[PDB]
Amino acid sequence: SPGDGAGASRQRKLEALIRDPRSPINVESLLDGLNSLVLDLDFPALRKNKNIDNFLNRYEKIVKKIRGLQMKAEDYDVVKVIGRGAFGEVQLVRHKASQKVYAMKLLSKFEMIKRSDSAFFWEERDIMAFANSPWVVQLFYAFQDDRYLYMVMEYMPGGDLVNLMSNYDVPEKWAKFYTAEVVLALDAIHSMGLIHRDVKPDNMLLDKHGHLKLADFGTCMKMDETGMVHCDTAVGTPDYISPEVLKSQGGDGYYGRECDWWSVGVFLYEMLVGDTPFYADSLVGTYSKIMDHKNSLCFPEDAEISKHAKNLICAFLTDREVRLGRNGVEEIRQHPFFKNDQWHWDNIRETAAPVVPELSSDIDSSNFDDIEVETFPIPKAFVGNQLPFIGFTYYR
Ligand SMILES: Cc1[nH]ncc1-c1cc2nc(CN3CCCC3)[nH]c(=O)c2s1
Repeated sequence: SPGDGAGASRQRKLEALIRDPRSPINVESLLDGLNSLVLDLDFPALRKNKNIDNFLNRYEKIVKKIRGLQMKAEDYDVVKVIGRGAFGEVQLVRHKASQKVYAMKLLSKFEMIKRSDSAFFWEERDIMAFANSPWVVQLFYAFQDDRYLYMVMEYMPGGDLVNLMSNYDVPEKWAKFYTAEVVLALDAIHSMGLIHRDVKPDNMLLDKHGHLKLADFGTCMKMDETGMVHCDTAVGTPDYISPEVLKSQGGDGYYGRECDWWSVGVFLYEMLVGDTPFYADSLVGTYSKIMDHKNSLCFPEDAEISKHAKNLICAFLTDREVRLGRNGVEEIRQHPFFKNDQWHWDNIRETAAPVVPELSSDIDSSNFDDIEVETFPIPKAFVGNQLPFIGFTYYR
């Protein structure tokens, strides 16, 4: 009992689209689509529409069954909360079936909608899923329920560079290492056509062996064909943010990847001096000092810093037009600050890190400080609060 052939040449084009993992219409995305449509229609008021009631009668049963079968939060044991953003918490979890340990980031759907900002998490997902770089925290799974986005990542038990800097006086030998690793990480992000915009020590995590990976790509943007972005997109606390990005908040200015090299300058200063170069008691105080960097930047005479370290910091902390890294990473790598006997640029990540964490087990979270509501209103009309999250689901 065979079919008469037609729509075979479409079935091949479609199976190709569906099987591409970086395609908007893979199978997980089409399932997200049906799940989201049911969540946004199943309210008592909307169901007085016959079209909606008929559709939900036909699909609500099979959609609850599917939700049972696909990856969910209940599949993980929460060992401990190791971070709490405004977005949601980061949890040290163990997958029940495999007994493997991960970090799981929760993003509140309600918080992203309520504060008009529900598109930043796409680049985070895509960088961590597809970077395939030793310098980028790896995404294994992304899934969602009606309340949360979940991202399951490799656990980084070394903690962040904030925690390191507050536990050690960092000598130049160490500062060389971490600065070099940050420069290679950012070069990897830039090579994928992205600028970070808010590089800080909180975004720099250490792995089991004490080597650096970038996490938190919430602020990342694709460069256009010219290597620039022309936007006014909002950033948070200004301590590590470049003048050109701070100015762009006032309305569309232009910046490129050299804004990330500014941040390396601030980082290197903080490591060697013990405070950020434009620290003030208020946000507006820090903003003011950053815009006035030509005057406001000065090293304490009591900090005592090599000629080469001071030269590199000052080469980063200038206007974008003349900033070190404007002409590519090559001129950064050949800066004399990075001359050393311990590592080369080609092999740094397989040399001994300055701080190798002492871990007792696979759930040791001693390099993280301790840590111990909210909904969508029931709509009267279709508003599609689940529509922005169609295509988030991803399985390695
Ligand atoms: C993948 C991983 N393994 N072990 C820990 C982590 C992460 C920790 C974390 N923490 C934050 C919080 N933000 C940092 C800058 C402002 C708040 N954000 C993230 O994406 C991750 S990933």
